[PDB]
Amino acid sequence: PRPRPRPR
Amino acid sequence: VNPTVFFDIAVDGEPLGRVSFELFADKVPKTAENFRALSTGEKGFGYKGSCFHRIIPGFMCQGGDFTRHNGTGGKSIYGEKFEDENFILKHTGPGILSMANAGPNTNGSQFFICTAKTEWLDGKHVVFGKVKEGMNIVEAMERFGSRNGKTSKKITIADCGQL
Repeated sequence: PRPRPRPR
Repeated sequence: VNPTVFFDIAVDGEPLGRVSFELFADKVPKTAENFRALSTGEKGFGYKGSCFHRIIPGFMCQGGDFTRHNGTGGKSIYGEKFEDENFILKHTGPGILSMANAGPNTNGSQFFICTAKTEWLDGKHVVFGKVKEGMNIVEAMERFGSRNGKTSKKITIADCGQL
């Protein structure tokens, strides 16, 4: 699970 | 004239404050209309009573999952999903309102409010509005987020509609 939006 | 919508935010049921938004119907009319209609509940469903399930301080506050309350649900006024309308508008700074998605042409009801410039999201998420009043209330909501986005208190849209 890597929900968007993704951070930077 | 671009529409204005508001959300009244509560924390564990305690009123926190109101956030209003300008919706850029002049540039993204289809996407602005979905958000506007979900805010008014005019189609018989929408944001009222839904929660901000993912809050990452210094990045964004995410909500709009009114069906599953955890990032895996939501739906638009057009169907379960609709296309990325355009990427005219960019993620320029705090207050930008933009669509969350699960890849291209997967917009439903989930949205995020930036609390920083997030330019890496340009051309991947549809920008459709900004905060107009109550950015301080969005800033207060970050008090209940975490690096991984799990909230430490229940953050809800107690009321919403059009101004």
